[PDB]
Amino acid sequence: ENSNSASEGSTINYTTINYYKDAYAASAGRQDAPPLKSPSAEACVAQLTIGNSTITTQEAANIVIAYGEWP
Amino acid sequence: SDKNLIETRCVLNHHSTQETAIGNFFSRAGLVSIITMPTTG
Repeated sequence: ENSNSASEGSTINYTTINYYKDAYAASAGRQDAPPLKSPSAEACVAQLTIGNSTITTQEAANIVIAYGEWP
Repeated sequence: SDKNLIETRCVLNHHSTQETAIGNFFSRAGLVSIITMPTTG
C-alpha cells in the first residue's frame, strides 16, 4: 500500500478498511491550560524586554499564549 | 542594569577607577595664598 492518506503523518491512529493500493482510497474508519481557552503564560511590576525595548505589565498569568504555542 | 532593560553583549571592561581615588583627586598642589611685601605703599 502507498502511504498517501491525508491523515498520514498525524499523531492519531485510525482503523480503516481498504481494497486498493493507495491509502487515501480507504474508509474514514474510527480513532483507535487548553489551547483554545487562551492559555496564560503561567498555565503553559513585570517587565518584558526584547531587543532594545521594554514594556511593563504585571503578571505572567495575564499574558495569553495563542493556541498554547510559543513562536 | 543595562542587561536588564536592553539586550546586551559581553564586554570585558578593564577601565581603571584609580584616578578617581580621593588621593589622586586631591594630591595636586594648588594656590592657597599670595603674600606681598612691597617697598612702597
